[PDB]
Amino acid sequence: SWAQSRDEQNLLQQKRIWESPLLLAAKENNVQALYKLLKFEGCEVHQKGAMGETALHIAALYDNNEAAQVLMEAAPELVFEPMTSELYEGQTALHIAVINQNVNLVRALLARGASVSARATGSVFHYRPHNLIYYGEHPLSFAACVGSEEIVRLLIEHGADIRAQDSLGNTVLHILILQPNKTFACQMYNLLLSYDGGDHLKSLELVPNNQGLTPFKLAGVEGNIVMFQHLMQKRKHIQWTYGPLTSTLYDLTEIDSSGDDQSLLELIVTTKKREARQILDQTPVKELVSLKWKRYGRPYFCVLGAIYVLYIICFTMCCVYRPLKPRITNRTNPRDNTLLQQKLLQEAYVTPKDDLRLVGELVSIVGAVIILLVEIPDIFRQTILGGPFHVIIVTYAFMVLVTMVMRLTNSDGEVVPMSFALVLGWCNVMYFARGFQMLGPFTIMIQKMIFGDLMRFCWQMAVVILGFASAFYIIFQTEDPDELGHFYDYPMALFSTFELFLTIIDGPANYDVDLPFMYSITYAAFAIIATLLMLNLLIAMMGDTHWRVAHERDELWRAQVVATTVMLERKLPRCLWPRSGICGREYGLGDRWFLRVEDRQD
Ligand SMILES: C[C@@H]1NC(=O)N[C@@H]1CCCCCC(=O)O
Ligand SMILES: [Ca+2]
Repeated sequence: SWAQSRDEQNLLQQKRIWESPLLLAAKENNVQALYKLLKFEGCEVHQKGAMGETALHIAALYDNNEAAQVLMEAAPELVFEPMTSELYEGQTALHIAVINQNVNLVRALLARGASVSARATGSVFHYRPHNLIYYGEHPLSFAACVGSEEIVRLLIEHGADIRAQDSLGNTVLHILILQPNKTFACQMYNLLLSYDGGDHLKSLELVPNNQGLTPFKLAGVEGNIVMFQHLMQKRKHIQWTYGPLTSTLYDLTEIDSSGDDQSLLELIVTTKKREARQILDQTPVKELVSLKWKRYGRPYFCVLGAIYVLYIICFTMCCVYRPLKPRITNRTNPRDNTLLQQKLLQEAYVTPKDDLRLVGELVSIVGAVIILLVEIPDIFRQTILGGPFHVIIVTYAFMVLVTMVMRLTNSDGEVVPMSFALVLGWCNVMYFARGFQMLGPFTIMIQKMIFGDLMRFCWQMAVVILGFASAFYIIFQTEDPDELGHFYDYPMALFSTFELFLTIIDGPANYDVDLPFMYSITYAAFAIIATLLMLNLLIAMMGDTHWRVAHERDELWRAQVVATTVMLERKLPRCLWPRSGICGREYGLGDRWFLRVEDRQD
């Protein structure tokens, strides 16, 4: 493995230090022994250790300034020498002195003129999980991360370019946000901005990542609240202060739209980082997504919801009435348990009532491709948060097409693909349960919250039985209802599935008869979903009062509503859903869009 190798190497290095008396005296800070080695013997002062390190690199590790100065006085060319090893390719004796915050050694190394642009591309320095710290590749970046402002100043005085990026395209400002001590990195963040070019052109806070992220945008994705709040200070202007009230104005530039992915909100909803979800609760953002949902967001979800309900309830209205004929085959006693009256008329134009189902069948097709026309071109440019609605809706429209392909071929098994589209269409409309109110001046958790989680179940339950009672009816609409007639007509198919949803009915079972291939599959999935919804509901009934974890269930649901709010903003045209905030083009303050927020203090 790779972990053992460096563990072998770190142990291998200490051996060469123990062997090489120069490296040993450099580690032990033996000034008397060093003068014996370099002056009375002429030992290899260019002695490369096991990590390709010089005696000065060792003296820089263990803060031995006396021994380190002996190596520099007797050999001043060791300063420029970097370590040649693969794990440490690039690190010089300056990076070590900056890491250990040895101000006098750094002052002495800059005195002899050490390169402040020495990039350290060693394998141990890469931004990888096995590496504990990630400080970058330049000695200035090492100084900012250790919090030594005195070293930072000394490096800038020697021309340390603050605009320098590492291999991952991160400037020194990006690296500070990734450090744990965000409380202390805020102070170090301002110190580097003071050395900026002072021009509107080429601002260091505007320099993007290799993945196209500025220090602002990265702080939101990384979930660094203190850096995000700090960065917000220079992104807002206070209009006025009227007693307690303070009407501030937020820039709202790198936090909205006008980009394929140039948008912080799209990054928060798609990240695998759980910490980043706390960003959209901040005081320039929690007002934004709330206004996007309160108007234009909440109504269009119900409009598209009612359309999708009428779409699915029509597809079922055409599924309940399908071609019916007796089995017209003497094969009713061969396999006597057989009891099918299979029916595929496959060409009937009997149109007193079939023209009504003919136009309905075309609605089921033109919408399924429309579902594909709004989902298939979206997969090319996938995270559920967010709901698996998108995954379930595309397979539904895939099933309607298969049922269409199962038609025009008269395949005996057109019940199998038509059944999967029934539950996939309905179970997708329980995804429409999220809505109503997400406002929260007071994040309210009481009896209202238990009642809130119970009504989603009633919505989830009523939807599930509609998708499965219609399914169970189709399966047994063909068979003979004299034996196992739990679903002989639609009102009894619902009442049976309703009863079976609560496990009161024994469940349709008959063993002297052979039942269709679909009943065992559908009822097995029915028992799992029906118990999970009852099991999931039992947690919400208790997970609301035992602790403030109701706020944890609440805040994740808001992120689901916010993730849906960003979903309704991509495919919808521009004539609807106007842009958030107010533009800055006459009145003159643009060319950005600003959000007006006023708060009160007590
Ligand atoms: C101690 C080792 N000896 C040495 O001369 N350089 C190494 C420094 C170790 C730093 C490893 C930083 C990391 O985990 O990436
Ligand atoms: Ca029973």
